[PDB]
Amino acid sequence: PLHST
Amino acid sequence: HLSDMLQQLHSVNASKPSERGLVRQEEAEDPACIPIFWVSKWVDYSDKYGLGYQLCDNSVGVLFNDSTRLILYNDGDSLQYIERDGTESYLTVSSHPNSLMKKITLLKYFRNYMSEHLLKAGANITPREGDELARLPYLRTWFRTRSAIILHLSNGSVQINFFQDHTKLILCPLMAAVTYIDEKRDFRTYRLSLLEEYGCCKELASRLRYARTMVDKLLS
Repeated sequence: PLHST
Repeated sequence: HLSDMLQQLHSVNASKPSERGLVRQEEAEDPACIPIFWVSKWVDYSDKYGLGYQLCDNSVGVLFNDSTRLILYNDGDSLQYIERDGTESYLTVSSHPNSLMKKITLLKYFRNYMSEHLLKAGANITPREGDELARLPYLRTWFRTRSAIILHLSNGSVQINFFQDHTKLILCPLMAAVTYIDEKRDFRTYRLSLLEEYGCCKELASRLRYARTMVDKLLS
């Protein structure tokens, strides 16, 4: 992933 | 204090906490050790610019690819810039040197994006009432593995977010504590020395073994 949830 | 964290982790892990005949993990919780700060959101745009993040007080930061940082306080204007060698200056989004224009624009875009997207880790914990301009920790370094993102803050804390199951550790070498955020978003802070005494479940024990490997990478 390139960002958090 | 990464060396202190390594000592604390080596010690708990050598004690084999999930092989206690009776695991009493609950006795190791200490709410007074709860961390003040952790990373609530993050955006990896490191292919071009850097790593943007939000702390749990809603402040924002960016660790740019050139090892400089901008920290936007939760008042939305007050700003700290950290140069490569760590030199700190104070300014605002409203009044800044022209040389910082591009970085400030980038900060604004990261801020906007994390204002509009993503969940806040630790959202169940009461928002702190305290000095909103007291010096914020900043992201000293970060890296990713196949399994996790590792975030090292200037106050010594190390946060590890596991991608697959959304579980997280927030390790503080000053409190000598670990906060575990589990798959149901329960948020519990444990003293590492008491995990030695009382044990812990295999899930937390496994994550603490991984944590030690990550702290070793940070020290390298």
